[PDB]
Amino acid sequence: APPLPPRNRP
Amino acid sequence: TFVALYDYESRTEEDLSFKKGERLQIVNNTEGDWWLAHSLTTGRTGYIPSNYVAPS
Repeated sequence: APPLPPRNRP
Repeated sequence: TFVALYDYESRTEEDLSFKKGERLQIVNNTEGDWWLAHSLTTGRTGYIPSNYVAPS
């Protein structure tokens, strides 16, 4: 499975 | 409207867990690479990693 993206920033 | 390509287990209280083949609608994809989605399959809502789904 692909690596997860960084969490969203504000 | 999108289809899951992989299973995804929630890693935060805000995430949506889903199975490969689930169909999802995007509620909001304006905040980054995690999209707020609603499962058309299960009725649940939460954030998903956008690289785990494909358009349908």
